[PDB]
Amino acid sequence: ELHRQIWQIANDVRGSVDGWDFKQYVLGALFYRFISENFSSYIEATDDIKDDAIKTKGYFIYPSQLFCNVAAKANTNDRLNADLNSIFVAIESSAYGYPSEADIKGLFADFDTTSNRLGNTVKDKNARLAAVLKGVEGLKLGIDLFGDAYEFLISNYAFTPQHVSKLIAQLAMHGQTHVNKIYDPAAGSGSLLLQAKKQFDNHIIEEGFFGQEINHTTYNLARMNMFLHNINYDKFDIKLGNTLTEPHFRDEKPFDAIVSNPPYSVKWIGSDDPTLINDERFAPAGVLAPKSKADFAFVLHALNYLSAKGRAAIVCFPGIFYRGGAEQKIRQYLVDNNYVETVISLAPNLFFGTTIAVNILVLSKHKTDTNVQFIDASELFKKETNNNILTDAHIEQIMQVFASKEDVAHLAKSVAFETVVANDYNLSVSSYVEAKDNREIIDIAELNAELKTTVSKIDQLRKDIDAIV
Amino acid sequence: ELHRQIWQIANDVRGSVDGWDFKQYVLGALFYRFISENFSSYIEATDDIKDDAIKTKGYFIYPSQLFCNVAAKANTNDRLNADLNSIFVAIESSAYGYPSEADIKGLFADFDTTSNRLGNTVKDKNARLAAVLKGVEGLKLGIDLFGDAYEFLISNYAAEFFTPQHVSKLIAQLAMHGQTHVNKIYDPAAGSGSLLLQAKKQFDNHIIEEGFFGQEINHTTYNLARMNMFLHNINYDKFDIKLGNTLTEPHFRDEKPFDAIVSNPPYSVKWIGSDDPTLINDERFAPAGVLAPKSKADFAFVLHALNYLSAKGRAAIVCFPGIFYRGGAEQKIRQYLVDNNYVETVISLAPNLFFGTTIAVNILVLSKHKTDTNVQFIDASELFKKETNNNILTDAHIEQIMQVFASKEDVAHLAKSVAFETVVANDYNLSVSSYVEAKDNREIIDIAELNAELKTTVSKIDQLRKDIDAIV
Amino acid sequence: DMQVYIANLGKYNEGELVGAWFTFPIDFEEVKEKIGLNDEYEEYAIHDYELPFTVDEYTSIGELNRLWEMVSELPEELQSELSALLTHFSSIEELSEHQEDIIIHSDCDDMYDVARYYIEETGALGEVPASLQNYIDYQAYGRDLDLSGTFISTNHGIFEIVY
Amino acid sequence: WKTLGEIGKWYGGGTPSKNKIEFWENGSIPWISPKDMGRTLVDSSEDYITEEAVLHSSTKLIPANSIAIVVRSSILDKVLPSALIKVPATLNQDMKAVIPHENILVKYIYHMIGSRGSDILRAAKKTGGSVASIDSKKLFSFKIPVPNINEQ
Repeated sequence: ELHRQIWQIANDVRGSVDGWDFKQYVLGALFYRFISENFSSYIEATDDIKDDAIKTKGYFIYPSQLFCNVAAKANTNDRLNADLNSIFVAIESSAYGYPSEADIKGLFADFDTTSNRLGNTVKDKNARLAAVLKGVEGLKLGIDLFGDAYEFLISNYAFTPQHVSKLIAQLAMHGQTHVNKIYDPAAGSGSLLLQAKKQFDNHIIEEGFFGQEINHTTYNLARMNMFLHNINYDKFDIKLGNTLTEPHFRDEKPFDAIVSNPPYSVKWIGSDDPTLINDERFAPAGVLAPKSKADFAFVLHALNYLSAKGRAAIVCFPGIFYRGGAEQKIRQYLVDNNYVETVISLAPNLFFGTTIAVNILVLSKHKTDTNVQFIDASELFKKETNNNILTDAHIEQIMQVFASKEDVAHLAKSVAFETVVANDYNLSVSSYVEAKDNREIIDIAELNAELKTTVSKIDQLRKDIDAIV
Repeated sequence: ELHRQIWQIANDVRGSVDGWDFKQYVLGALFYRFISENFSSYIEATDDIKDDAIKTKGYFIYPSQLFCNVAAKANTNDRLNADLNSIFVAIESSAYGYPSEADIKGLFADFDTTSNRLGNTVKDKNARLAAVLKGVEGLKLGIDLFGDAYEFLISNYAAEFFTPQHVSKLIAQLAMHGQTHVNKIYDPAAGSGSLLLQAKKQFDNHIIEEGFFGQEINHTTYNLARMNMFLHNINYDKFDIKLGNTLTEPHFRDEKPFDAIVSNPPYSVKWIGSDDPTLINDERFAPAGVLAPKSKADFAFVLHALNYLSAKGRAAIVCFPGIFYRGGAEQKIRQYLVDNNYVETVISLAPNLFFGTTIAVNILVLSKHKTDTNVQFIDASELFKKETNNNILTDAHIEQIMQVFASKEDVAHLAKSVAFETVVANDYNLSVSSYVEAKDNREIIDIAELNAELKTTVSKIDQLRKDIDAIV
Repeated sequence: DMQVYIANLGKYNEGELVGAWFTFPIDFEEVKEKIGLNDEYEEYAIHDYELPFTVDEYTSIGELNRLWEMVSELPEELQSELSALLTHFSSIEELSEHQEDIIIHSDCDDMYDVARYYIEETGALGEVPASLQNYIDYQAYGRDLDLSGTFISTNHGIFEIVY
Repeated sequence: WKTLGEIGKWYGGGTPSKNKIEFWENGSIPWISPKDMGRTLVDSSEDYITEEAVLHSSTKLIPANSIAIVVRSSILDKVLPSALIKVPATLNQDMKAVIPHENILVKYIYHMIGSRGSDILRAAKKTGGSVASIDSKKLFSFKIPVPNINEQ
């Protein structure tokens, strides 16, 4: 059962330290078991539950052409299980290095960098790895419900819950089967790009789900994240590092749909320590962003990499509010054309380790020609903890609002461009329609008034009788 | 104003990472800074900030006895911090061995567990040493608590025990009285013993006799607390701190039956018995009769505190207020403490007056210096329990608390001594007496009556004319 | 305080190096008698300055006195932290627009103190029960205000650029 | 349909230095705080800041017929506090003050604020989801019925 195996992970492997430290070891053993099962399944296309050391290079080049990981002859987890509980540790340290040799072609590697380790003594390390490999080995995993365990394990208590990601995907998708998708700037996890394949299992992949990300452990877990979902080798890769400093590919290409989840006010010192005034992505802004934010660098980066059907679904804290004349001319350059089209605000919290209401910007190089906001404060189904969830077809209600420019009361609507330039370029004061307004009738209140005054008066003269001194 | 500047430096050096590794930077740099002040000032008589092989370790063995090191003749804060792209890598874990081992004599091992030799990169590492220890090299005066930044680097999460100095001043001035004696001083279960710093560096020219044999669990906390006093000239030639757990290892058990001690017993001090070893039949829990349970073993510490005790010298401890007498599991314990006046006095405090408790505690002062009468000489407030920027020298109260603790000052809205048999007549008040007479008002029937009558008679015609105006 | 080494473009290689320091207000004829002339008028070679801000290499002296009058216009605690405040802004008339919009905190020294001030003494929520007295996450409150509000950490306090 | 604030030159306030001990303890000008607010007809506040504090407070001197208004810390959620301030008193930038001018009745202005409170909360409503709250802008920019001086 789904939650039963989730419960198995929630008890058995959770030992015996904080989960962020043994997380790497658990997911590495899980990933190794996955490659074991996948490679064993592939070589059957005749009873390799136990292998044979008959490695043919003219035949072993075909996984390197095809899956680009020849595991070994007989160094898989099914074959580790016999030699499980034996000397020694670093056979896995070898059996990381050997399948990661694989230079032919497009390595997508340097990758299993987890186990180092600590550990305090060598027999302790050996017993701990034996326990971890047995506990991963002692699971009931059938064959396709494998990434769901990764979805749960990454959803530890500590990350963008699945309905919000689904909302971003449906905002990214209508009327569209058009290579390519996707690019992601500052990808973080691939958990939001998971739903991209659930969309793209339907027709086909188009190009690689291109990301770039900063933190190297997050980079590795994201690469194995989109590896685990039966996603082909060829296209689907992430670049390491900042996108504000060195985005790549610059040349490749103007994109057609892009998503994001930028961090919270992470700083950057580049204005203008290099000539970022004279770049290709910050120059139509005219000014650069201050050091207390980064988000508009992402959005100008975004609209740089964008086609005629290019749309940009990005998220924000409300630091895009008005925030002054430079941020005005950001907003102005956005409303210079129909660059930004709709915005969507949500309600707090809906997010892990976070408070505030969030904002959803929709961008396109496509006519409207006005801003039609599509905003609620409730609902925003706030019953399951905490604003959770925007349920199935609750989001379809919001997408139906998004569909053709509707103007629903107690819900947002179109504004005039002349109104929003007459406004000082704000969000989302229009509309915010008037909840919980009540009034009553005179006669009930005044009859209650006069009767309670009569009760009060007879009680007052009775108190005067009770004034006994 | 100067500590505003030092405070801002303490804020800014926290960029960009926390003081777990900056522990090593601050302690090693400030340590050799103290060396280049003191030890090098011994060998000034005008030559070198840029110190060289002028130490003469054959004759400089005297600070290798007294300062307990010849630290670095050729590896100074100037002779290690210059450049980029040198050879070699490794200058911060292992092989400053001649100050770290330093067996001759009085060595006090795990003395230099911060930065000796290793080491990760070529001069990203050693130019990190160069640039960062040069930016710390010039952090001038702008010296008693010149590691106020270190009193804030250990207080980085503290903005669990990290020595609230007003409470520390309260214990040190409540170590008084009956104190010009020998020894000076003992401390069991010390932790960050800067309470010992304002207990003895304040009393330095007053009386200074013996070493401060604290005992804590966390080894890094142990070592930082050891060198903490030594940062600002509290000598660690022999005056030292022992490591371990205090009940499994109450060393020194032989030296001695102590006279004057203080402590702050923390939480996370519980332990399981009851007792499986011969602490079932030891010197202190067999007088207890019933023994310390798995959780409330705080009450063992006072049993430890009477184990190290004499009649003249008095002992100040504290406990979080889970002691009324805690039922029959601790009643006889309490009864043992009122078998005689083993406990002398108790004092209450105010929540918070700590770091986020927000509970009071109970100060228990123990001497076998009896009258005999039960003491409830407590005062919750005030004790202006806001912060440390009003009533900073005295609380307007430490002399008043001192006088109440001196001799039996029985002031109302404050509790006084009761009979020794009253605590066994009552069911061991700790502390319900006295809590005298807050917010008890009384007024005149006529004044409260006629004014209400007048304002009603205003209100009646207001109601009538309101009904007039309620017409459309 | 606020003095410039400005002479001269004649002998462009800082030949005819004259005119040591000029505190404000600064006159053409005062500096001209300080330096003479370079047989023509090519002077105020901006090369060095004790100023609390950033100035340009060819700024005219009337603009320099203009900048100084804007400095002297501002309060002295803001004159001490012009370097920090101008990071958010770009000019001084720009700063003179929102010079009313600065919240000064000598009382608050970190973000924690900002949270404790705006909660406790401001009374932004009213009830502080003793069961709830400790239980106000000043850290997360400061994180959320740091996300929303423009804050600047300085020496003399914390300056909040509220609009 | 007089647009807001146009009836009389309403004020902003001004924040002193609390470290000025001469300008914080002595004197008798009532220093008005939003915790002094929430009441009604507060001629004098609890705080008694200095009369010479106007050297280093940048406040506004008020007559005996002023009204007060807050822009922080409780509105964006509720109805705005208001009090009739009646002495020469001073106030910071945490809140503002209105004096009307001659086209009015200051009690009618006061209760025009309090009356339209359910909608003048909405008028310049969000202007930031912080402790920072309702601006001056659409607190200046709404048409209210203001009759002639015979009808207030």
